[PDB]
Amino acid sequence: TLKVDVKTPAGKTDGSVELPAELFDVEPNIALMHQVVTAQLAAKRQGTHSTKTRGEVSGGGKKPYRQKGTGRARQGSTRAPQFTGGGTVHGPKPRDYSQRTPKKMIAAALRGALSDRARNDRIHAVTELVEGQTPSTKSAKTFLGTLTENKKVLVVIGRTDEVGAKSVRNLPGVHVISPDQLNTYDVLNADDVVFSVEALNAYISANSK
Amino acid sequence: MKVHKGDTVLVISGKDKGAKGKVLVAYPDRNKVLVEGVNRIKKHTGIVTQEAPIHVSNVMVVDSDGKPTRVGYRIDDETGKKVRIAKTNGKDI
RNA sequence: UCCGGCUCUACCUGGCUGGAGGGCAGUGAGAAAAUGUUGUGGUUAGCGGAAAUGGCUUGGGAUGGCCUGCCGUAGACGGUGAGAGCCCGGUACGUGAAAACCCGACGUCUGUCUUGAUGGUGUUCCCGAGUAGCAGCGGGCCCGUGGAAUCUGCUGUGAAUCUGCCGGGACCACCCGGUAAGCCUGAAUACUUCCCAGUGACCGAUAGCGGAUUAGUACCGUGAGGGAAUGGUGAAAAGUACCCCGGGAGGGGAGUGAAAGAGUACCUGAAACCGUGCGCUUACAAUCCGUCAGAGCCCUCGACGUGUCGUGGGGUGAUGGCGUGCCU
RNA sequence: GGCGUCUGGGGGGAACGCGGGGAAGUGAAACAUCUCAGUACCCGUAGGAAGAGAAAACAAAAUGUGAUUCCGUGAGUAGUGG
Repeated sequence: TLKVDVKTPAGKTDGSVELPAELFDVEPNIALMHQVVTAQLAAKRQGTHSTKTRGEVSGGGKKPYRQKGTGRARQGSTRAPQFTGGGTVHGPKPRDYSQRTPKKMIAAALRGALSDRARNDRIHAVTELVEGQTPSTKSAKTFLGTLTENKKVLVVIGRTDEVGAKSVRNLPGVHVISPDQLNTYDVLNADDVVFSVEALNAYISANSK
Repeated sequence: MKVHKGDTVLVISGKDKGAKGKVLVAYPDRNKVLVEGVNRIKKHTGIVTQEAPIHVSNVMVVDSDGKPTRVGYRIDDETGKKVRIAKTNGKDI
């Protein structure tokens, strides 16, 4: 049970949001989070690397010369691996690196990362990033500076909060994620997590229900 | 190129930085211009001395009041034309 | 609905056929060919687009370092004399089509139902023929002939029309399901010669396409066919004016360049291989060519004197002992 | 059969489709049934997709589903096999 007080861009506290213990007070599991983020990065990577083997190189369909009488080593083709310009023996081939991590592991890792962030009170809640209807990167930067002095921050706002997303888009250390797209890698990569009130409420309702 | 033959420019980088000049030949293909009295070389012919092309990013179009600027475009709605303007003062350049 | 003309002929009756409303559909599998208006609907060229000539310092050059500001719906990516959001091309974001084509929409247009519709009663006819079935020889089904069902090719034989026929893994009876021997049908699915926009814990010139360079070229073969090698001066050519040796090639001065230990034989410039100079050693010697002792000579680091030792280091080594290359 | 007049066809294309014909090296530690494989290749044809498609269907007594196609299970199972 941890309390987070909502801050407004005007600079005054609005209210409070009650963080459930099972979502923001679990003991972080280093190995589980490591496995989850490793699987995440593996899923991100695309395996677009290929090489031509001995059978896919151009030509080489004939035995070169006399096996005997020449006095040279016997060769079956000019595309053999030992030949310059020949095929590759065990080269990279297109493949998929995604892993089938169970749902419970991913949920537990995200909960652990969030609880670690909340333990050092790195979780902040706001009503709106900037005054609505017009993006303003200066106002958003000022509000984020007031909220925290860290380098990397994570902003979690709803998919309908276009003004805030556009406002905090261009800041060098700001990453924008949707409440239903929260993941271990993005939370752990960020020093501070800034939650929109509606986004935080949506996440709590989706999870604790 | 946003800079034209006959335009007078101020060099903002290189050995001759800060020297004013007049563009005499421009190369839209190479993004290079030829300016009065800048980037002069010593070619062996006697040994002659004449200018060499300088990249267009090293020059700025100078204003009416001698102030370098970035050039912008405004559209003349009366005749559909499109003329260059200076962003420091807004006057026609 | 109304009107009209026909059901041999005219008169009272039931059925066919045209003309007007009224619908119903349409380039569709359900019939078809067209013709107009309109859609900031799309595609095929583009345009705009914020903010530093900032100060000190190194430097040939700042796009480096330190310190000041500014924009940001734009801190994506490249270029510019070295790591640039504020120099350029651009980016976020808005804008643009005379004409052609593609998507829709509303129409002219076309067909089509209206001479029609409903729920009832007991009987004759029809419901796809050389077809189904059967037999012989085969194919394919988990099924390789097996008790072998369903499907199918060739050759013979060859039926029924609904109490008819087919199937329910030999077959028979009962139940159950369906209605062959006629035809069309969009979507979900497969792919990329080609065009557009991007991506990469893919390669970076013996790699990656055979092909970054004359590349399916040179060359080889009569022919089908086989098939290579070759990237980097410099920021800019400023590519060495002029003098001297030389027939030239090449070079030495002189210059350009930040650098010519960048000279169009050009970034970096290893190894093999070939030289030049210096120090030691070698022409009485039987050497897997080294290793352990080791005199002498030369070099070097300290201390003390004038050369002599030292918790010294190096090079070469006369001489003695030992010693049968590596891999399979 | 000849004559005249109109409308069509002919060839090319990297992959994907459909209908036919259809190997052998290989494995079985030999080999012929079998496998390889209806693969390689060849032939005829299209389309932007093609083919199939509206029960003479499955099912098993459930007062059951209801054209075709494609994907995942069923399942390396029931079976089949010198």
